[PDB]
Amino acid sequence: NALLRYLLDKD
Amino acid sequence: APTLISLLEVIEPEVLYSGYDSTLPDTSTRLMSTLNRLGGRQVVSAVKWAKALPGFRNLHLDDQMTLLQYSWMSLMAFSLGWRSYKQSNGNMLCFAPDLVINEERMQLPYMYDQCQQMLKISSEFVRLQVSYDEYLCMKVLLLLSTVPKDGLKSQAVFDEIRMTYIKELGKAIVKREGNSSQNWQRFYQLTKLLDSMHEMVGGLLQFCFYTFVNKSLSVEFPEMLAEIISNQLPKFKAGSVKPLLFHQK
Ligand SMILES: C[C@@H]1C[C@H]2[C@@H]3CCC4=CC(=O)C=C[C@]4(C)[C@@]3(F)[C@@H](O)C[C@]2(C)[C@@]1(O)C(=O)CO
Repeated sequence: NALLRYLLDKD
Repeated sequence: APTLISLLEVIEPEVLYSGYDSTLPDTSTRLMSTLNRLGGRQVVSAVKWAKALPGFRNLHLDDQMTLLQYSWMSLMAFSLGWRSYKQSNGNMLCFAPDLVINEERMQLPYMYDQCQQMLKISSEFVRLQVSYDEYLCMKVLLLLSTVPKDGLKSQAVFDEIRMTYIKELGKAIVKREGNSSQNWQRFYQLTKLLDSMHEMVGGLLQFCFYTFVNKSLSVEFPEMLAEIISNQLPKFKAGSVKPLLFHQK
C-alpha cells in the first residue's frame, strides 16, 4: 500500500 | 491552553472544489468518475486530518493504516451528509460547491438509488439538528468504528483514544444544550446515529465495490481510492471486519 504508507510518514 | 474541540475545529479540512465542467452534459459514467476523482482528493485530506488527531499517532502504524482503510467511506459520507445539511437542509447533495446534485439531477437511472442512500445520512443530521462540534466528535468516532476481528496491534492505546473522544462528544453535547439533565437522551441519540452509519454506509460500499470490480461500466478510480478498495475488498468479502456498535441491536 505504497501511497497510504507514504502519506502516513510524510512531513 | 485551548480545548481539544477547538483543535478539532482548526484541523477540519476546507471543502474541496471538484472543477466539474457542466458545459459537457451529465452521464452516469461521467458523474461517478468525477465523484471518485474528488473522493481520492478528499481521502488524501483525511489522512492529513487523522495525523493531527491527538492520540492517533500513538497507534501502531499498521493500525493507523487499517482504521483509515476500514472507515474511509463512512468518513466521507458523514461529511457529505454534513455539507448537504448546511448547504440545503438535506434537499440536495453538496459534493462540492461546484458539484451540487438536486432532485432533478439525481433522476439519472443509475445514480438515483445511490443518491437516495447518501440523502438519508443528511436527513439524520436534519432530524437531530446536529451541531458542528457534535459532528466533529462523531466523525473521529467513525474513524475508530470499524476494526479487524483479530483486533489491533495496539489495542490499549486504541481503547484509550475511543474513551477520549467519547468524553469529548459529551462536551459537545453540553456546549449545545447547556447543563440539561436530559443530556443523557442526546448522548443516546448520537451513539445510535453512529451505530446506524454501518448500515447506511454498507449500501454505498456495495455500489463502490461493484463499480470498481465490474469495469464494464467504465467507472474510473484514482490510485488513492484503488489502493484502499482493492485492499479492502477481500477483507469485507471474507466477512473479516468487525463494526463496533454502542447498542446491541
Ligand atoms: C455510491 C458510491 C459512494 C460514493 C462516495 C460517497 C462519499 C463521497 C463523498 C464525496 O464528497 C466525494 C466522493 C465520495 C467518496 C463518493 F461520492 C465517490 O467516491 C463515489 C462513490 C464511491 C459511489 O458513488 C460509487 O461507487 C460511484 O462509482
